[PDB]
Amino acid sequence: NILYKIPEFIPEAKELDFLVLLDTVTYTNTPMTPKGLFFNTLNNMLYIWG
Amino acid sequence: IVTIWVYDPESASTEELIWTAKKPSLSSRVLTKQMNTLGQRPFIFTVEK
Repeated sequence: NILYKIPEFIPEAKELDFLVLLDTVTYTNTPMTPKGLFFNTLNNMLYIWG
Repeated sequence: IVTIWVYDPESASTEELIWTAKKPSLSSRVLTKQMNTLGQRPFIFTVEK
């Protein structure tokens, strides 16, 4: 089953530290390059980095 | 029967601010399920008894 579709461009956050990635956001022009992912099973955390 | 969700007054829809809504908006739904994952549940407490 599909879990997520990583966006092509990273979003913009002028003064925000956390951005809950909804379906209505504004993108920049720099491309997004995902490199890996990490799962923590003690607290059920998922991290995607790149 | 009362139905409860969580909403943020800065990123809410126009209806949820004047108390005329029936269905949660996208921000309210996402915030509600995110706070449900962290273990938040509401309960109603009567005051006189």
